Amino acid sequence: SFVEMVDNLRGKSGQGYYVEMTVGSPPQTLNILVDTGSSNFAVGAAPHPFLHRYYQRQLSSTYRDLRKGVYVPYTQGKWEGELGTDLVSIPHGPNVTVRANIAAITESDKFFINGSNWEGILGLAYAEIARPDDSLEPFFDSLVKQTHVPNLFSLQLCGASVGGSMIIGGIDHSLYTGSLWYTPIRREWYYEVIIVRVEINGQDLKMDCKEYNYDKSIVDSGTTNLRLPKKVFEAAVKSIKAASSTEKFPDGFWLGEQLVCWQAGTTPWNIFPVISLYLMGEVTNQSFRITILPQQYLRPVEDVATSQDDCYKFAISQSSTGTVMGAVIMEGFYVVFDRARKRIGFAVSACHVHDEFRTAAVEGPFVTLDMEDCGYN
Ligand SMILES: CCCCNC(=O)[C@H](C)C[C@H](O)[C@@H]1C[C@H](C)CCCCCCCC(=O)N[C@@H](C)C(=O)N1
Repeated sequence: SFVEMVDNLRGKSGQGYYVEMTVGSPPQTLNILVDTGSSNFAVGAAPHPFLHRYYQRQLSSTYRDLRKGVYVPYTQGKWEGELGTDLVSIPHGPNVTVRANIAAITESDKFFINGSNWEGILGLAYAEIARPDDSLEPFFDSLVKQTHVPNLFSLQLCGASVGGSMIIGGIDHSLYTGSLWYTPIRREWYYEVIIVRVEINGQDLKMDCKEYNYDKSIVDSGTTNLRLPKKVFEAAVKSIKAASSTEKFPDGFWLGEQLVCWQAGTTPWNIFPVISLYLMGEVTNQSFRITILPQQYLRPVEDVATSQDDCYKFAISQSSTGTVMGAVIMEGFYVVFDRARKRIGFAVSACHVHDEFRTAAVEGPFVTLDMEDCGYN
């Protein structure tokens, strides 16, 4: 019955993917951003200039107050609100209703996005990073505990105004090609993984692999960019600059501050390298790789002035809290969050954006010694 969940995600480029949900009795319809980088379910519950609608607790006969405040800070944006519970369902999801924790957002800062079309957030990671503490059961944990929905979900994020699929409770084999390759979930808090090697156009970065996971490496559908630790970010930019040196860039480009343009249909894709991220595999000394095309990390932006050119922003940015494999990474793949088996699977997506001479790929097996030493402690 997973066909009913195909294409249940929508969004605007760079503003997150959202799924339709209902909260309360009678059901109140809201668009909810799907965020594997957090663990709180929260909805706008008060007027806001960027919200077209919001959760009205007074209108729901099943709302229960928890008499507890909550605050959640993200990499960018934060909100505070009032905790409670209510009945929740997903129209284009499993035919079930659960009572879940809901944070009613009463104040926020740089969280809601003007014209994004979403009014709340669905944190899909584990209780350990839920606020105020890990006793606030996350939505998916409630879903699994109260229903027969199996303990896994998959995300197919399709780039260029954006769409995709969140298959709740399973894997839809019509959505990917080739084989699924699995990497262990290192610890159940974020969806934390271990990167064991990085190559750019086939050349190893030759860094200590701990640098790739310095702090941690996570998979986050709610982050646009590929975010890399300082040292790794500098090495990658140096390599990408060198490969594309024949062209001129405002250099504010490499910081994401300025966009670059080219005459329509003349973008020199060939001069931007592919990036291969090798992930720890399921068996001893085995890994696999996922390869990213420049069409993934050069995010297209509509030039509001002379719509005569193809303009792009550099979607690789520096981090101080570890690697984040955001939408730039996920959009090329079908990603399985196999919570039951503590693993994350990657396969080439059926909605992969590919050029004419290169192809995004998930390839294995590879042999990699001492993968355990790549995790940071
Ligand atoms: C409290 C512990 C959990 C905290 N988790 C996080 O902060 C994760 C890593 C980031 C979240 O996914 C947050 C989620 C944000 C609020 C909402 C999504 C907005 C759409 C895309 C916005 C552009 C973007 O790329 N935002 C990143 C920087 C971001 O902060 N992402």
